[PDB]
Formats: sequence, C-alpha cells, structure tokens
Amino acid sequence: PTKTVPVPKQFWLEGQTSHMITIPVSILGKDLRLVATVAVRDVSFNGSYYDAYKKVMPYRCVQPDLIIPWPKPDPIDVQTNLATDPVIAREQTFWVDSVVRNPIPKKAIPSIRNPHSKYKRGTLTAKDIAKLVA
Amino acid sequence: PTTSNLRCPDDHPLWQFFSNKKFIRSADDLPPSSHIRPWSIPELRHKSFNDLHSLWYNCLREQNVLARENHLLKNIVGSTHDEFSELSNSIRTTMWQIRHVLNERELAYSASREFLQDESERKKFLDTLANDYFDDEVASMLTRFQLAIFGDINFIDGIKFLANLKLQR
Amino acid sequence: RQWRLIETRKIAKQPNYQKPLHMPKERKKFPDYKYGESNIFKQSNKGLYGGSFVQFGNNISESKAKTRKKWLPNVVKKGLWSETLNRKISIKMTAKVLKTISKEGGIDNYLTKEKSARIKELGPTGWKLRYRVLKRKDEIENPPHK
Amino acid sequence: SRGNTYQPSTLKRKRTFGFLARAKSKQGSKILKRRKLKGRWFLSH
Amino acid sequence: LTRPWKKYRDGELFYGLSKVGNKRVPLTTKQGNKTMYKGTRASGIGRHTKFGGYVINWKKVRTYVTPDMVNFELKPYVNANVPPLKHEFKGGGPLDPRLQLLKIKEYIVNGRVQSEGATDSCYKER
Amino acid sequence: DINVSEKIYKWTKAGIEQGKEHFKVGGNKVYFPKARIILLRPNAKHTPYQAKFIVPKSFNKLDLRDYLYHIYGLRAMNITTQLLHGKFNRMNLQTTRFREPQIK
Amino acid sequence: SGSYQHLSNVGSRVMKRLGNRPKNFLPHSEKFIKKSTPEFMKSDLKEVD
RNA sequence: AAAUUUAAUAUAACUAUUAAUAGAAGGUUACUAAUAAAUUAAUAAUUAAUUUUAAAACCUAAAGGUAAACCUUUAUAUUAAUAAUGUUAUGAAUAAUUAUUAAUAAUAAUAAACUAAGUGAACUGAAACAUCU
RNA sequence: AUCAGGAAAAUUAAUGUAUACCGUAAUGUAGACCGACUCAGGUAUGUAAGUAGAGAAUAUGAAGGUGAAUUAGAUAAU
Ligand SMILES: [Mg+2]
Ligand SMILES: [Mg+2]
Ligand SMILES: [Mg+2]
Ligand SMILES: [Mg+2]
Ligand SMILES: [Mg+2]
Ligand SMILES: [Mg+2]
Ligand SMILES: [Mg+2]
Repeated sequence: PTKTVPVPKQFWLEGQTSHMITIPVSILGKDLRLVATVAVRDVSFNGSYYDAYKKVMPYRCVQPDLIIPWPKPDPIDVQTNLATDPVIAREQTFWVDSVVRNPIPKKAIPSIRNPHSKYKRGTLTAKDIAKLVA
Repeated sequence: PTTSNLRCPDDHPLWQFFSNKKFIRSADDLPPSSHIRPWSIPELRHKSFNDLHSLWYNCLREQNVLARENHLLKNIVGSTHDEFSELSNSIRTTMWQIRHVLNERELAYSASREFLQDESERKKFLDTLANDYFDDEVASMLTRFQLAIFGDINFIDGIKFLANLKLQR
Repeated sequence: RQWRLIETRKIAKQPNYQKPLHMPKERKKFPDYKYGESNIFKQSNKGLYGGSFVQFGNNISESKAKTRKKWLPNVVKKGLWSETLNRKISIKMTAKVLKTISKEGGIDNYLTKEKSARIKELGPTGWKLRYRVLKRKDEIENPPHK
Repeated sequence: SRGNTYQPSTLKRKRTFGFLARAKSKQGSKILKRRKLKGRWFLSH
Repeated sequence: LTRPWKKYRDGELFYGLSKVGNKRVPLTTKQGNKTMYKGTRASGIGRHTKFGGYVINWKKVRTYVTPDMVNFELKPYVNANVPPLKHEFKGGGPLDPRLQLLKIKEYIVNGRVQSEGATDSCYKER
Repeated sequence: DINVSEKIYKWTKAGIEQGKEHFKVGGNKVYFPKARIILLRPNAKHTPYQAKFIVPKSFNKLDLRDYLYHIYGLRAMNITTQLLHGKFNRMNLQTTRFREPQIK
Repeated sequence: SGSYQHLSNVGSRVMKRLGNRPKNFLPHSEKFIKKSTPEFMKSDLKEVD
C-alpha cells in the first residue's frame, strides 16, 4: 500500500518535480504472509540457535520439519569514535584475586551504593530481643 | 571591540564539549543505533576498577556533549527527533550497569570475607588447596600467589602457614 | 461485681523475637500489665481505685425531669506503710480500697494477693507497686549466693 | 468600602493553613486525613 | 492599545491566560518574605558563624576524583559486531561466596588467564 | 605577615605555578558523579573570557569549579550562580497550574 | 519551543494523568491528534501501548 | 474453501446478588530513583512454579527543627591500633595529614469499613409540652 | 516633664582563612497587588531640581515619565 500525498519542499527528494509524491503506508503482520512461489501461513517457532544477528534466533517452522531461515543481516562497518573496538571491549582486566584487600576503595562506596538507605533494617539480634522484652 | 585582538587557543579545554569543532552533530555524523550497542553487565563484570572509572568518566563526557546539543535542539529549533536523547539514555543505562557491577563486586568480597571468618569452612578450603597444589617451580609460584593473597595478625598467620607448608615439603 | 472496663481493654499483641522499624531507646523496667492502662477515667491510673470508675447517670426531680450527672468514687490521697519497701507510699485511694487494705493487713498484702480480681482492680501504678514489692521480697529471701 | 477582605501575606498563610501547621496538631491531622480520603490532590497550602 | 491586533474589548487578559489557578502548590526560592529561605540541597558544607559569616569545613566539600590513568580506548558505546555476553552461575548467585572461592583458587593455580579473550561468544563462566 | 585576601591570591598563584588545583580540594571524594553540565551560548553581556553552563539545581559553586578542573582540565577563576524563576505554565486550561523548573 | 521542560520532570502527577489516559477515552484524544497532523505524517493504523 | 453474522471471552467499567479464596502507598523534582541469579517442571533459547539477590533522591506528628518536599546535625563520623609521610623539643617524646584493621548508632508514610468501649444531642413523634419518644 | 521609658548571647595568647546557600527582572498611589473587570476604591518606606514663601501650604516646573481597549463629527431639547 502506497498512498500519493502532497509533501512540502522540506521533505523533497532530489528529483520530485511536483509536490505530489507516492509513499508507503505501514501494514499489520496479520495482513501479510511469508514467501520462499509459496505462502507460509502458520509459523510454529520452537527451536532456537544463535546466528552470530549476534542473538539467539528461533527457527521458523511452516509440518515442523520444513524450516525457513531468517534473512541475512546486512553488514555494518563501525567507524565511530564513540564505539569501542571489539577486542578492547572483550578484554579481561579483573580477576577476583584477593580475599583481604577489597576491589574498590572505602571512599568510593558512597558513590556506588547508598549509606543512610532507609530500607536497610537489619539487626534482629538476641541481645536486642532481650532488651525489648520485659 | 574586535575578535582579531584575541588569539583563541585551538586546544582550549572547552572544545571538549563539542564532537569535533562543530555546533551540531549532523544526522549523518551521528553513530546510528544499528551500530552502537550499550555495554552488557556480564561483560563489564570482568573489568578493573580503574578502567571502569575511566569508562564512566568517558560516558559522562559524552553525555555532556549530547546534553548540550539536546538542549539546543529542544529549546531553540524545538525539534522532536530525540536521537541525542536516545543516545544519552543508552549511556545512562551503561553507567547504571557499571554502578551495579561495582556494588556487586563489593558484596561478593564481603561474602567471601564472611565465609573466611567462619573458621570450620576456611580451614577445610585451605586443606583442599594444599592437596590440590601437592613441578617445584610451579608450586613455588602458586605458594607465592597464596602468600600475596594472605597479605598484622593475619600476616602472622600467613607466615605460620607458609612455614608449615615448607616443613611439609 | 464485674470488671467490665478492665478486662475489656485490649493491647497490641507483641510479636516475639527469635528488627522493627522503630524500637524504644530505654529498657522495659516493669512487666507488661495484662489489661494495660485505662483510657477511660485516666484519673484512676495515678493510684489505687479498686476498679471503681466514674459513673454517669440521671439526676431526676419530683417531676421526673432527667438531667445528666456523674458520680465520683471517694478518692483520698493517703500515705501508707509498706513493710517490704520499708517506707510509706502515698497514693490516691478510694476509701473502699483503704478499708480493704486495713482488713487485709498492709499494702504489700493487698498488692501481692493472688486472685485475678485483685490483679484486675489494681491500676498500672498498682501493678508496678506489686512488682516492686514481690521483687523486693524475692531479693530478701534469696541472696545471689545460697 | 468592603470586598477586599483577603490581604495576602505569604508568611501568615503558610503559618496558618500550611501543610506543616496541619500536620502538627491532632485536628490538623484529621483534616489532612479527611482530604486524603476524599482524594484531594492538594492537602493544604 | 495594549496589543494592536486586539482593538475591540474582548475577554483578554493583560498578561497570561487566566488570573486564577491552584494556589496550593509547593513554593520555590523566589516567593515569600525576605526571611523565607528555601535552599536547594547545595550547602551542608561548612558552618554558620555567630556573627553571620560562614566557615567552610573541607573535610566535607564534594570533590570529583578522575582516575589519573585514563583509558581513552574505553568508550561509552560498544561495536554491534560484538554479541552481548551471558554469564552462567550454576555454582546460587554471582555474589555466592563458594564461586568466589573457586575463582580465587583458579587464580592461584593459573594467575591472570583470560576467559573471554576470544571475541567470537554467547554464554560462559563457571 | 599579610591579610586574608592577599594570602588567598598567593595560594591561587602557587597552585597555578604547580599545575595542580588553584583551590583547596575538599577532603570529600565522590568517585562516580551522575551530574552533567550544559554549555550555553554567550549573551551580549558576557565576554569571550566568560562561559556559562546550566548545572544541577543542587550544584555548589565550589563543586562546579572542582568538576570543571577534574573532568575537563579547565581552570574557572571566578564563578557566579544564577537561579532562574519557574514561571507558571499550563497546557489545556482545564488542567492544573504548575511551575516550570527552577533552573540554575 | 523555549521551555526547559526536558531538564526537570515537573507536574509529574499531571504528566501521568495525561500520559495514562483511560483506554475507553483514547478514541477522543486520537481523533484530535488525527485532526491536527498533515496528510503525509498521519497513518490509518491504531497505535499499540 | 475464505469470508459475513450470531453468542462467549481481555490487561480495559461500575452496581446487586450467589459461591469460592484471602485479609491490603501517595506525593515533590530531578546529579531520573536501574537489576542480577539459581533450582525444578515443561520443551540450547523457552514459559511457569519455587526461590535468593542489587538498586530505590527528597516529603508525608514523634535523630532536632521548619513556612510538606527545606534547613541542621556531620558513620567520606568519632575512638583505638598500626603503617609511610612533613615539623618541633630531647635512639625516645609531641602534634598534623593519608591509608588499612578493630570498636561504637542510625530513620512512627501507612489505610478505609467492620468490632469493642467512653461520652452522648437535638430536630422529630405525642397532631401543644415537660413524663415518654 | 510625668504617663517613669524592651529581652536575651567575658579577656588574653597560640594556631588558622582558598571565603557556602538563597534574594537580585520588571511591576509596585498599579494594565503587572487586594477589590468577580486592564474597576476614579484599598495598599507600607526613603529621595522628592530651582524660583517663592513661615511650611512637605499655594503657583511654576529643570530633569524623568505619560498622553490611555474607543474614535470622528455635531454641540437641538435636556
Ligand atoms: Mg472574595
Ligand atoms: Mg490559633
Ligand atoms: Mg488580582
Ligand atoms: Mg517577591
Ligand atoms: Mg527561622
Ligand atoms: Mg457506643
Ligand atoms: Mg484602579
């Protein structure tokens, strides 16, 4: 479905002579089916491998033997300053090591976790109990 | 007054609030969400404290640059595109993950300490370790590591243990 | 008689402890009174009233003209000797209570009488007094070393 | 000439009708509770 | 006129859209007497003086501690080509002491050996 | 000896010479600050030697100075705070009044 | 715009009220929205929460 | 062989009855106040059940105040013990800062109806009214 | 003079100081407050050019401010 609607010069593409342009309207998945000259209809979704899509992708079953694969995820060349490179991201710079010196300074604890937290409660000692009961 | 009278420094620390020397990051010059992914908690889990700190600071810096830009977009042009906002949100998520991991590590350490304090189990653990370790150079290395880990009362105890080990071998 | 305004009082059942959001700073010196403190004729909590309270009834004329009136017990402030405490204890005292005390032979005796009725018709102050006396007695009987 | 009976002064108004004033006294507490039960959005100045 | 596009007398206000409104609303710094001081969680820093001044106490003044060894290679985002990692913890919780002990033992045996040095990994860790 | 202002100035100078802090670092360390600052464009009244930021409502002047030095290696010599009024805004007119942010 | 709304979250309750409009009066708001958008921006499909 | 209608069902109404089961956060504005597992069953991802676990700003009579969402205390606390450090007076003594270990307190937001108890009107009815109601 | 006139928180010496938070627009004898209205009402304090004069009376007005959500004509009776 592609409706023809008059669009401003702001949103013009390099070529559009008239203000009139044809553009695609969205469609509900319920109103369109899978092809493979075929029409799938019902899909099962039971098994589930991981593509390395880099995610655990389920199997599309039509009749559970016939599997239709997911399409090929488009390649993507990362060349941004704000994205760290893979190897660096993945590297290991912390092993548990000690049981005497903590991993983080005493002074940095307030930053990562709230003292004066009103949900602490704690206690419930024997001495305390003794103190309360008459 | 004229600006020719000035000599605006090129490496002035206030340029650090912009991407490169640029008023707005263009739609083309932003990192698209297809490429960018926020840091995972598990992945972070094995990262040093210093490195984590550095990462956090970097994130903050990035947010600042986004933040300014976002403000400009909102207040002046009055745009609703919110790419910058999304980016900021992503950064925030990462930051929170980092924070969580930091907390978690501390908690783990505390737990370990508690376990150690329970003297019945700790002794058993030590014994098991000894058994496991019982090459000579390799043993020495392992023993050295153990000593380091151990490292006034505690120190004394460690020393005693070392002595005992030596006696045994 | 009936102890309706005593044995009807109810206090928040304590949860026993094998912590609470707000624990008190001090230590409960005295044992909890079963029936608690009276929220009805609070004048009574200061002393020994014998479970007597203010009644409210009708003044009635020769024309049967009703008009609300109250009835007070005959309270008297009275310093009375306690052998166990070794001092005179002054308190508010319904004259009935005084009479009872006289009959029974001493304030300690009155306090330390076992029956549930007696317990009911002590106040919180009365209860405290009883605790003091019995504890003292125990101490007298039983030094730390036999 | 009547009509101008309300002579605003922020101090007086917060001190008399303010949330803190209400919450401090038993009667005030009652009022606040009443307003909560009605579901009023604004419990007092 | 106040505004020349409205010539005729309409139901328009000198400023704004309505004189009235909810007056029972949290008050800010700007409103109140001279004596009304609101404050904005900014200064529990020092101590006021007997005379009106303010003596700062630095044992309580927030400073921000940037790490001296800045790893600039760590960036706010990560490459999409890296899949998200999924730790496993069958030996109850990541903050389980037993697991930590095991890890320590492993470290002692080995000494700084990387588990996810291979960038090509769905789940791992024990 | 000499008076207080002079002393302060001297201290500042010394700090500058050193290439460290030109102000007494508070013995109160925060490691992971969530705060952010917006760099604003300069008004007609501001010089090129002045820059201004929108900062947290709960931000201290001292804190801002510290923050700039540590995160951005920027030496802020003098700092001036300006808290802005929140004006009442209302959308529908059937909807309640409320104030816009007090911004610092 | 010229607001500073983005820097704050104020009128939180009000926002919630206007954000979480009961679903049976969703037709109303949506109609208005439809009315106040150009032909190229608007779409015939109903939003999901 | 797909569509159309009819009747029933939602996370998405309230009201009355009957039957079953059980007895529970609001606000304010921002340096926004996030989660992490395990085990068992179903079939590596899975959903469910059973669990442990992180965070969680400020206010909502009683840390102590106030003009609710602020201020003031100062658990990035004090004391002790030690360790590196600079100064002074005579290897020993005194004070200052940082760092580890130990000791020492922390936060009344909590319903409503129902129940029991204390006090307890009057209008009204009596074709007036006071006994009575 | 008679009317008889507030309350409450010390010195020296040695050692010190990096100076927090908030108010700050404009309006304020008013179109920006209280009066249902851009309402001849109500609303606290200081300075209030000279000339003149007993004065903050009264006249003028240097400077500053203002000439307005009704105009234009006509001006019967009233
Ligand atoms: Mg009125
Ligand atoms: Mg009064
Ligand atoms: Mg008005
Ligand atoms: Mg004002
Ligand atoms: Mg005050
Ligand atoms: Mg009753
Ligand atoms: Mg007027």
